[PDB]
Amino acid sequence: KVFGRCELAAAMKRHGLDNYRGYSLGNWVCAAKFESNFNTQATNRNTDGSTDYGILQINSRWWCNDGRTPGSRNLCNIPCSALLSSDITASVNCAKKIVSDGNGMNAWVAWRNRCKGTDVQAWIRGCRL
Ligand SMILES: [Cl-]
Ligand SMILES: [Cl-]
Ligand SMILES: [Cl-]
Repeated sequence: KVFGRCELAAAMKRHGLDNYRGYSLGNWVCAAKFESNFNTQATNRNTDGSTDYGILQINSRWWCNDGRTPGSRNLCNIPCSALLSSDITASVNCAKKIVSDGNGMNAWVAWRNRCKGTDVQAWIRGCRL
């Protein structure tokens, strides 16, 4: 599913991501924009052989099981395929664990490089929320 911008903002809020660990909704929408362009089915293969999955490009080295990432963990206790669903519940619940891991949203390098320090409120501007 490719979400609309405000549609995704609403879904993220519904699932308790708004201001989670102090990160406003615009931060999460911005991260999703640059990680996946709002496409739940996004996948990308990393140089280390791990893969990133879903709207927030969650990585199989630590967070989910895909059966093809040697030496990896599955800290969210989910198959990576769950992160590709039209229902963002699994991605949100896993993102909550990731952002609580110590480095906040810096875990998403694209958030650090493209969202951090910017006017992230623009991502939810106009949205009925
Ligand atoms: Cl915001
Ligand atoms: Cl594996
Ligand atoms: Cl980047």
